[PDB]
Amino acid sequence: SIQAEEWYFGKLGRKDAERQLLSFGNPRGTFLIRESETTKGAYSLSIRDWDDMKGDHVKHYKIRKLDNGGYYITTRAQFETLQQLVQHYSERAAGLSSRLVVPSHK
Amino acid sequence: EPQYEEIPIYL
Repeated sequence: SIQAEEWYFGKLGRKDAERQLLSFGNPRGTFLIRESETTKGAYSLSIRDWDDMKGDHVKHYKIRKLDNGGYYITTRAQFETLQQLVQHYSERAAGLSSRLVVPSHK
Repeated sequence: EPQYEEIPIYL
């Protein structure tokens, strides 16, 4: 039961993530997570980034996972779980445009 | 048709 309410929602896709952040949720710099329906069932890291020239928006970072145990959105860095990686990304982005949720859903 | 941004690492 990771944060289940900050940088990870559960088994969501990229369509619900884009309308989940823009449709009442948080400002930019908010990176949530969710299971990617692109592969058998990988993970994901949606992001919120509004702009002063079009409106709000939302990107995504498909998260992968080593069979040996290594959660990594980019092969440059993996971890043991999503709570442990949200722990490391909490202090750093890891390489993506922005790190996990910046503010606090609270 | 990109489905996700993959952090690169080339020169």
